[PDB]
Amino acid sequence: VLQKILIGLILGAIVGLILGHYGYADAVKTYVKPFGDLFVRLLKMLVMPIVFASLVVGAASISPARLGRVGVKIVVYYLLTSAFAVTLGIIMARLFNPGAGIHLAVGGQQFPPLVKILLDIVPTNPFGALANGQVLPTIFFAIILGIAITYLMNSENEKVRKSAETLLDAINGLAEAMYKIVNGVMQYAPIGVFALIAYCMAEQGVKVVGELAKVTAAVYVGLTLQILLVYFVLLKIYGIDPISFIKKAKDAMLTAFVTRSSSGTLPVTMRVAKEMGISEGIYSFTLPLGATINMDGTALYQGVSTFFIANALGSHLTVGQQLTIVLTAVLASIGTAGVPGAGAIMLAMVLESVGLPLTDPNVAAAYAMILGIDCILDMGRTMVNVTGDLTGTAIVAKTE
Amino acid sequence: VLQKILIGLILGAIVGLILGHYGYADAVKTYVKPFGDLFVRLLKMLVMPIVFASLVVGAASISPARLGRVGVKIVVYYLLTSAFAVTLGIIMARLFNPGAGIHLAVGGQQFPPLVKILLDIVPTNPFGALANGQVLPTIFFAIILGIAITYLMNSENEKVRKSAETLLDAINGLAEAMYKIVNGVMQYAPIGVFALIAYCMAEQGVKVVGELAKVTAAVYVGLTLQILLVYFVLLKIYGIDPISFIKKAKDAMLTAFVTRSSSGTLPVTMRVAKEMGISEGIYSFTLPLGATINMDGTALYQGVSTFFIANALGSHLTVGQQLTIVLTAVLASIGTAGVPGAGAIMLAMVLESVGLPLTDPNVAAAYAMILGIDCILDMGRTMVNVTGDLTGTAIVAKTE
Amino acid sequence: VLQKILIGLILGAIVGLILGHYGYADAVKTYVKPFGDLFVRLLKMLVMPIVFASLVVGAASISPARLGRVGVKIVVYYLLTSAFAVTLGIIMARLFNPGAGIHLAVGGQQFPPLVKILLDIVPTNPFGALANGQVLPTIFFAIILGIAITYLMNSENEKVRKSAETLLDAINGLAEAMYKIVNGVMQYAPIGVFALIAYCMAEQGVKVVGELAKVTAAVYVGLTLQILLVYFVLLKIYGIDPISFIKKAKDAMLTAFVTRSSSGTLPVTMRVAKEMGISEGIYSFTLPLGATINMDGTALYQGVSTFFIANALGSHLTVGQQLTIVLTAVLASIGTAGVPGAGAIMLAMVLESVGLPLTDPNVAAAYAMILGIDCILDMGRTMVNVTGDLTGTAIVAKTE
Ligand SMILES: N[C@@H](CC(=O)O)C(=O)O
Ligand SMILES: N[C@@H](CC(=O)O)C(=O)O
Ligand SMILES: N[C@@H](CC(=O)O)C(=O)O
Ligand code: NA
Ligand code: NA
Ligand code: NA
Ligand code: NA
Ligand code: NA
Ligand code: NA
Repeated sequence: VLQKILIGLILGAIVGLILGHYGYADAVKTYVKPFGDLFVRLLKMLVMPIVFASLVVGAASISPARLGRVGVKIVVYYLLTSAFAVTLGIIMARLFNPGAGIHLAVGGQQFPPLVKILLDIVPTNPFGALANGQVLPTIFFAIILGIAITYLMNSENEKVRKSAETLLDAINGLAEAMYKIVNGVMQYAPIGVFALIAYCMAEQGVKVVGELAKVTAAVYVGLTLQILLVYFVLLKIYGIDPISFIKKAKDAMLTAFVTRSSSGTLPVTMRVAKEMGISEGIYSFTLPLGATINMDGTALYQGVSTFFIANALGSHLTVGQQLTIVLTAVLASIGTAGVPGAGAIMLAMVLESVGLPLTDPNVAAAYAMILGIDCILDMGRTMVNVTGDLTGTAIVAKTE
Repeated sequence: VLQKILIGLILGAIVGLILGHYGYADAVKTYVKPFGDLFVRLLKMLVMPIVFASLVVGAASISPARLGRVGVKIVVYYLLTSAFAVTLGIIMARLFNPGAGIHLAVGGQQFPPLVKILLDIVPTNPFGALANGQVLPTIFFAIILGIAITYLMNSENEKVRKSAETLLDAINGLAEAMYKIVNGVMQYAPIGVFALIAYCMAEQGVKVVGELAKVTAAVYVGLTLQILLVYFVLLKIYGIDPISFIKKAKDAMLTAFVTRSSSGTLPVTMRVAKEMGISEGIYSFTLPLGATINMDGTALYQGVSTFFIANALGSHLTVGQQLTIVLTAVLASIGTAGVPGAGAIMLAMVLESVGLPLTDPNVAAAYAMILGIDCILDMGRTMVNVTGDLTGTAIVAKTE
Repeated sequence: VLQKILIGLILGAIVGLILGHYGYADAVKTYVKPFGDLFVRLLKMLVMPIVFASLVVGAASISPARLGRVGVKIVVYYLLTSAFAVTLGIIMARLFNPGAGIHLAVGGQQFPPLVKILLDIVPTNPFGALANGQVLPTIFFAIILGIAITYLMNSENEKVRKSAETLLDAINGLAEAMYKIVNGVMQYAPIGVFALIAYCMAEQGVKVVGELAKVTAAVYVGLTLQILLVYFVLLKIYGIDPISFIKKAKDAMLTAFVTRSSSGTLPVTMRVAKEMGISEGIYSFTLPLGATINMDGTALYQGVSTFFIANALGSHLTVGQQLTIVLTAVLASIGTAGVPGAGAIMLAMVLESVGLPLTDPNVAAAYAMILGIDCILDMGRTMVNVTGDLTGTAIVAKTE
């Protein structure tokens, strides 16, 4: 009966698109949107406990072989599927030509060392990192905690074996409880989906016209091809049924699509991975990493929009400019956060790499138009972002 | 032997009232007051762990019937006992006439959407909400966690039943430990009560004179009538012996009276509810909620002081304005936090409701005079605030 | 094979001292130093969980006798060994005369009630204190929690005994797991030691010359005499073989020396105390306390530098001023935090005690010179600070 999410999604996208066409976006923002916001509030509630607990228990696996190999593989999957998404976005923005009318405007006025990021992946107080919603530091600590718990259960002493067993059970009992709540809040998901889709359709409905229609088309048709030409093809190569994969991932896909936060849909994403029969050692490490590392819809978006500005500015991006886009957009997609709208902010990075700084007021003009339709683009962008998460999660799972 | 709190309270209110009448409030603030502050520090120490643990364990009950019915009942009790307390304060401030001398002054210069409060009751990181002292968000998460733990203990699998039992046991052992510390710090309570009663008596002793004596009298007599005509009567109606109820609640009453923080006296309040034989499913959820939601002494205070200001300005508050006072003071008593002094700040809200803004310097004169005696009033105010918590807690407990 | 820390330390101090003598301190700060920083990041990661868990489990001991006696003894040991370290620094700074050349400079421009510290040792939300890295408040709460758990295990009811045993096991399983991680990160310690020692050798290598060489010499020779004439002698008096004690504490000593943070080396310090056969009731409470309370190398440093400044200004510190130096530097060493550089900051306190404020630009000249060589001093300073922790920890352990 949970397929009523589509019922809540489809006709919900209509009632908002109607009211917004009569100056009722304020009525949606005052009555309808709070319900969909509450849905996101409930989803964010479960992220930190379900990620920490499942990954401590998920570290009940061969630490050198399993964790090391699933890591060094999924990072190569993530890097390859993101480098292919930005090239596909380039190809889309090359077949298409979103920037046609050179529209100048005035008053745009837009706008972290690597060692300072890597050294912060290792926390200095996991109680704070858990209390501050830092997923990568708590992934690191929970990996080390579960491995230490496993080493405790293999000693000759029974007291330390009994204590480690008592700790790991309570942590698993927490994880199981968090998954049951995921099912509970996913039962309310059709209402929250209906509300969040009435908004962003009553607000950013009529805006998408002209050259904005081309860039939205170029992204979405490239996003579907990313699902088909990459995920579907690579799933069949490793012998994973694509139709059944999508039939299960409908929940996490649409939840990411409507919420636009890959970190907010991670509880649903983790539960779907449990539903398809994936080892906890796999999805509890692969998915929270890919939530902030694997952004395929972002790199495609970023590769399309980076042509739209230059195409609307007359700038001719040579093959070298396209390759620097491919490289820089991958790096920007890694840094892009699992929160709604972040990809538009880090899109500046690839714009700077091609000698198109946001300082130029003419560049800031087109940038303001993209942020005016980001809500639409971000929905499908996050969906493919999480779809690639579950794809490589299942691929590396069935690789072991 | 713990009744020496009264011994520490009574003669402690004298030694401060004596020393304060000879310019020794600095000696109390430098030597005596730190002991009562440490008492509050120990009480605040236990609030977050004892509330989270006891309510997770308290969620080992029929979730639809028990929790739903105890909720929809205690919220109506809270709304009715607060709406009666503000009317009783109005009746007191009408029998009395605190504002007689129109005293003008110079240099007063005094001085959250509902959806932003309701949507904030649902946390987004329970690790942080526990680390930030947010009782309403941790109440919500602990309800859902215990229900999920109960649903885990009813599955056919033994592993998830063992893990859920392991988790719920450690949480209960934490709650039990917190209650034992409550008894330990309650043994030191007579000293902290003696110290906190030397202060506010050495500081705010002779201050209460004239119109200040009238408004303080009208408040306390309404608070006693609220205790007698409401709590005692409704206790007897539901077959609860009032005298034995007071014999149980003596600890939480004097602690709330002395501490003035309903959230700081909540550990003592929770222990008293256990001692009088209440199930955790009832009191462990009702009390922390009512600590911040149910404030009857606040609504009575606010209903009395809002008359004193208008009476000291000559403005005639019509019967319609008196009804808006009843409504707004209830809302302000709901929003008032369980920390000392919040009710005087939330009095501004009902003052705005009657067209008496704090911007007007004549309004700021009487407002600053009320804040100059708030300490004394706040003591009895918090006492009735927690008394109404324990009253309805026992009523709805014996209703099941 | 872990003795390769010395291999990483010794020749590591050379490769930095070489590269730093050719303008390659930036190459060390950009490539070498991040490795030693990561080592400190991993060490800080374990401090809060291993201290809370081990001390809750360590509270499984006779609370009045054991904890009370180990406390009232180790606080007297700490006060005596710190009062002797500052006198030894005075004797060193009197045998030596670091301040010889009165060097005036321009542009120095340098630069908490006791009740507010004591009352802050008692937390008001242990979830926050754990999430904020506050070791003294979590020490207090963990003492009270473990004692309450012990009182729970001695009741006639079996349910509360089972829950308390379930809680204490999971906490012990956490402590054991943290100790296993301490061994894991201590295996990486030789690399982090090699990186942190190449730094402050490439940075502060040639700097120590002249009066800087004299004050640094006076500090270290007093630190060694503090180790020999105090620790070694008092160990032998209480029947502890000094050579075997060093063979155990070699890890914590070199880690403290290299990290300069007594709180960052506390996990290694706690593990060494376990390896040398100390009950958790003693060391797990004594060590985290002494980490921030017992700093003998700090008081010696402060006693030496306070002479160097006055000697570089010509002011004659009388015997009475020398006694106030002893007292205030002990207080400054008590208040000094377990983070690198705090002792130089707390040196201002004893400088104010002798009428030598940092406001005087001539005082700020010598002060800036001491802060220009504080890094090396701090290395040996922290080493003796933690050495005195483990010394008295073992003494009071074998006293029970
Ligand atoms: N919505 C994306 C971020 C973005 O595309 O800006 C995510 O949460 O992963
Ligand atoms: N002292 C009250 C608040 C107030 O009266 O301002 C309470 O904590 O409930
Ligand atoms: N490094 C010392 C502080 C100092 O000497 O400044 C410590 O952490 O204990
Ligand atoms: Na993602
Ligand atoms: Na990303
Ligand atoms: Na309130
Ligand atoms: Na209350
Ligand atoms: Na100190
Ligand atoms: Na120390």
